[PDB]
Amino acid sequence: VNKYLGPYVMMIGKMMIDMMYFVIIMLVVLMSFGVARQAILFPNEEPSWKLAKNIFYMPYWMIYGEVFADQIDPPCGQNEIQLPPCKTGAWIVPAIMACYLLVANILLVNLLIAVFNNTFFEVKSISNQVWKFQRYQL
Amino acid sequence: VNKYLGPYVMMIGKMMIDMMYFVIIMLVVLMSFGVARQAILFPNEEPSWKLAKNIFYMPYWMIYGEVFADQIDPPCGQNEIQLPPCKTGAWIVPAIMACYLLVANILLVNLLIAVFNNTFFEVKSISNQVWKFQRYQL
Amino acid sequence: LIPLGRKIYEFYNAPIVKFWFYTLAYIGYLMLFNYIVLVKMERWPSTQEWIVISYIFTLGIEKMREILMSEPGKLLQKVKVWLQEYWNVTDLIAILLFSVGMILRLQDQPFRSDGRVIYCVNIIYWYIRLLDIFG
Ligand SMILES: CC(C)CCC[C@@H](C)[C@H]1CC[C@H]2[C@@H]3CC=C4C[C@@H](OC(=O)CCC(=O)O)CC[C@]4(C)[C@H]3CC[C@]12C
Ligand SMILES: CC(C)CCC[C@@H](C)[C@H]1CC[C@H]2[C@@H]3CC=C4C[C@@H](OC(=O)CCC(=O)O)CC[C@]4(C)[C@H]3CC[C@]12C
Ligand SMILES: CC(C)CCC[C@@H](C)[C@H]1CC[C@H]2[C@@H]3CC=C4C[C@@H](OC(=O)CCC(=O)O)CC[C@]4(C)[C@H]3CC[C@]12C
Ligand SMILES: CC(C)CCC[C@@H](C)[C@H]1CC[C@H]2[C@@H]3CC=C4C[C@@H](OC(=O)CCC(=O)O)CC[C@]4(C)[C@H]3CC[C@]12C
Ligand SMILES: CC(C)CCC[C@@H](C)[C@H]1CC[C@H]2[C@@H]3CC=C4C[C@@H](OC(=O)CCC(=O)O)CC[C@]4(C)[C@H]3CC[C@]12C
Ligand SMILES: CC(C)CCC[C@@H](C)[C@H]1CC[C@H]2[C@@H]3CC=C4C[C@@H](OC(=O)CCC(=O)O)CC[C@]4(C)[C@H]3CC[C@]12C
Ligand SMILES: CC(C)CCC[C@@H](C)[C@H]1CC[C@H]2[C@@H]3CC=C4C[C@@H](OC(=O)CCC(=O)O)CC[C@]4(C)[C@H]3CC[C@]12C
Ligand SMILES: CC(C)CCC[C@@H](C)[C@H]1CC[C@H]2[C@@H]3CC=C4C[C@@H](OC(=O)CCC(=O)O)CC[C@]4(C)[C@H]3CC[C@]12C
Ligand SMILES: CC(C)CCC[C@@H](C)[C@H]1CC[C@H]2[C@@H]3CC=C4C[C@@H](OC(=O)CCC(=O)O)CC[C@]4(C)[C@H]3CC[C@]12C
Ligand SMILES: CC(C)CCC[C@@H](C)[C@H]1CC[C@H]2[C@@H]3CC=C4C[C@@H](OC(=O)CCC(=O)O)CC[C@]4(C)[C@H]3CC[C@]12C
Repeated sequence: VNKYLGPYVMMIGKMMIDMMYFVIIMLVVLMSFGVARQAILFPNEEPSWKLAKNIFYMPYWMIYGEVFADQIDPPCGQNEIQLPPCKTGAWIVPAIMACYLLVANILLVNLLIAVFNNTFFEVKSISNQVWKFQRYQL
Repeated sequence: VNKYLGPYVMMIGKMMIDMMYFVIIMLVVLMSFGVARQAILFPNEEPSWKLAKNIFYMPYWMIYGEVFADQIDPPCGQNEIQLPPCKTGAWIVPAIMACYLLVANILLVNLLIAVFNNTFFEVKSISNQVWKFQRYQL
Repeated sequence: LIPLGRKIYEFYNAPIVKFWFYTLAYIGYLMLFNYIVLVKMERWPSTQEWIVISYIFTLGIEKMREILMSEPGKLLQKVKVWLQEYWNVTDLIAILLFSVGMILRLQDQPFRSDGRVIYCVNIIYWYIRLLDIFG
């Protein structure tokens, strides 16, 4: 009902579509990194639904400033007590983590910033006019 | 094939070049801070490929919200257990870390935001037109 | 053999060839600086550190030659017109810092670690000065 909050709310509703397209591309890159990390670091696994959870768990929180620094590259196959033998290709995981973090956090979030900023004026004018139209319905 | 996702994908492909130039400048600054930090904190080292890893390891994850807060300036040369003696010039490591984090996270990311933003409209128009052109090939 | 020598002399005096030779030498010098700051140093400098010290000394002599071969006559005016560029000022500061660090490093402990620290701050500067090549 407020003259500034109402257009803001329908403006948010307009940017949800661009957010959805960002979520689709984020989902592709996130599932690629999660599947690769889980399939490299855990070779001998039985069929269980925890694998699907481990696909999405840590790559999703990697977008919001939690990189899980204790699990990026833990010391392995070395006395700390000798650590477990390093899994084959375990060095690939920090490299693909670097590529994933770069692509996600730097490319796609800034691209969504770009699509939010360049479509702001049309969405703002349309939302203001639509709110002034819906005052009658209210 | 989708009318909105396709131009989005080739728009990502167009901003890859600006991301590449950003990666070049970040590589210069990241490599300077990594070389300086490893060369100050570890004076007595044999020739080993782990030095090259330690150049890139911690400064790269410092861009994504993991500052490794336990290793900024650990208490040294003090009974608490008398902690190991402080290395010479170890107080310069947090200072150059502050300068590096400031330059990286505040200047280069926002500059990539700006160049993504001010070239968005031309890239969006060309990507839409090129997608409409490639509908025939599809 | 005379056209071959003419081709060699014409190639090696091209400004693009001189720039790429300068760039490759700077990249090799920076790589040697990386090796001498990462690996430990003994009481006397290694071969790579001697090459780095030679690079700094010849670069300082070259900057002095650029000071002397300038437009004004009175030497303070040449110094002022050379220090009007910020990169020349930072180059002079870095060469003086390398001289101080190398003098401190050639002594015994605890001055050797001080020279090592000054070497690290200088490698920060030269890594930033790669943007001159990028320009
Ligand atoms: C506790 C957790 C799960 C957070 C909850 C997140 C979502 C369930 C909420 C947060 C913001 C909400 C949105 C905020 C604003 C709007 C606009 C509003 O729509 C309109 O005003 C209609 C006009 C238009 O869509 O432009 C209501 C739906 C929507 C998309 C909301 C849908 C539900 C959202 C995504
Ligand atoms: C591309 C982006 C925008 C969206 C993709 C991320 C989500 C689809 C993922 C990330 C975190 C996931 C959740 C992380 C953890 C769990 C708990 C899990 O429940 C258990 O593990 C049972 C309790 C236990 O055993 O501890 C059920 C799935 C769920 C909700 C996951 C569902 C899918 C989520 C929401
Ligand atoms: C294009 C993208 C969206 C494709 C994504 C595919 C995967 C995320 C899905 C599809 C196939 C799924 C698997 C299909 C079958 C199984 C067996 C299932 O086993 C059981 O439930 C145990 C059987 C029992 O004891 O009853 C555990 C989940 C798992 C591994 C699923 C895990 C998640 C997978 C790999
Ligand atoms: C397409 C975009 C716009 C929306 C995102 C949809 C999917 C990415 C989400 C929605 C439903 C989610 C699923 C909902 C429930 C589960 C069961 C969950 O099972 C467990 O956690 C088992 C318990 C355990 O062993 O820990 C594993 C994740 C999974 C397959 C989720 C994977 C991610 C899914 C497919
Ligand atoms: C788990 C990690 C390793 C994530 C994978 C990161 C990269 C291997 C991916 C992520 C996004 C991808 C890009 C997404 C979009 C495009 C556009 C698309 O190219 C086109 O549509 C051609 C026209 C154009 O380039 O504009 C395919 C290449 C490219 C650059 C992709 C190249 C490969 C990238 C960089
Ligand atoms: C300027 C930005 C955008 C790019 C520069 C960063 C990358 C080039 C760096 C950052 C993280 C680095 C990785 C961090 C850790 C490793 C593990 C390392 O493997 C091991 O140490 C073996 C296993 C072990 O000893 O635990 C091999 C190099 C690699 C992949 C590194 C390769 C180079 C990476 C990807
Ligand atoms: C302008 C930018 C791109 C410069 C980047 C420079 C560094 C990333 C490189 C250049 C020279 C490299 C060094 C060249 C030689 C060696 C010796 C090498 O020793 C061995 O492999 C052991 C020998 C054996 O026992 O067989 C270990 C890596 C190291 C220190 C290298 C580490 C990485 C260095 C410093
Ligand atoms: C120029 C931009 C656009 C791309 C970035 C390229 C480089 C910055 C990357 C690509 C290949 C990388 C190298 C690939 C493999 C290794 C071996 C790796 O060796 C180890 O980790 C040894 C194992 C150990 O001692 O733990 C050290 C990093 C290094 C030199 C990487 C350093 C960073 C490099 C040069
Ligand atoms: C033209 C540009 C792009 C590249 C030119 C630079 C390289 C040709 C140089 C710079 C750093 C040099 C390395 C610096 C240090 C060493 C350690 C050095 O080993 C020792 O000093 C200990 C054993 C011994 O005495 O031989 C062997 C040469 C090597 C690998 C050097 C090989 C040649 C490198 C890679
Ligand atoms: C012009 C500069 C800035 C870069 C040019 C690159 C190469 C001409 C240089 C760079 C690194 C140098 C190497 C660095 C270290 C060594 C080890 C060195 O070993 C010894 O001297 C062992 C015996 C002793 O201890 O005296 C022999 C020369 C060599 C291979 C050097 C040969 C010449 C190299 C390849």
